[PDB]
Amino acid sequence: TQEYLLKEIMKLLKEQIKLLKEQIKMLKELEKQ
Amino acid sequence: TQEYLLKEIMKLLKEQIKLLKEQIKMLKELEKQ
Amino acid sequence: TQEYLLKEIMKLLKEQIKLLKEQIKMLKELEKQ
Amino acid sequence: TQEYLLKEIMKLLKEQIKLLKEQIKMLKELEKQ
Amino acid sequence: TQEYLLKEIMKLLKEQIKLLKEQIKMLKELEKQ
Repeated sequence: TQEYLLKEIMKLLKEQIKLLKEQIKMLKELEKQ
Repeated sequence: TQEYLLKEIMKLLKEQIKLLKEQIKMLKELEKQ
Repeated sequence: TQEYLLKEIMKLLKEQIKLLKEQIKMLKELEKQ
Repeated sequence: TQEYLLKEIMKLLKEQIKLLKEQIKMLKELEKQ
Repeated sequence: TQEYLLKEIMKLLKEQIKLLKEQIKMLKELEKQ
């Protein structure tokens, strides 16, 4: 069960990484303005 | 208890993800401007 | 020890959440401008 | 080793906290402009 | 297996930190504007 949960945590962390990348992309758009 | 706590950690990560999404929404509002 | 450290981790994640909420509030201030 | 690795994870979380505080300071600088 | 997953989690956290640093770099660029 701990392995299962640690893998679930890894998925959540990956989701956060994806969101952070999206923020960066938005910041880039703001810089272009 | 360790499984229980890992599940509590997952809940917190989910909150953070929700908050990251809200940041993105706000950045999009800034970009409109 | 593991229970103790997982609870410490939960404390750090709650601090992060707090900070993310503060970031959202600052983005709303920028939006007002 | 489990204790050691959870402590390493805490160090990384603290580094994230430090960075989030830095972002907040920056947003405050943007708010002044 | 658990040690391996904790290490994989550490790699994700490091990646988040790298992204957070990129965000700060972008904010500094915005501050120059």
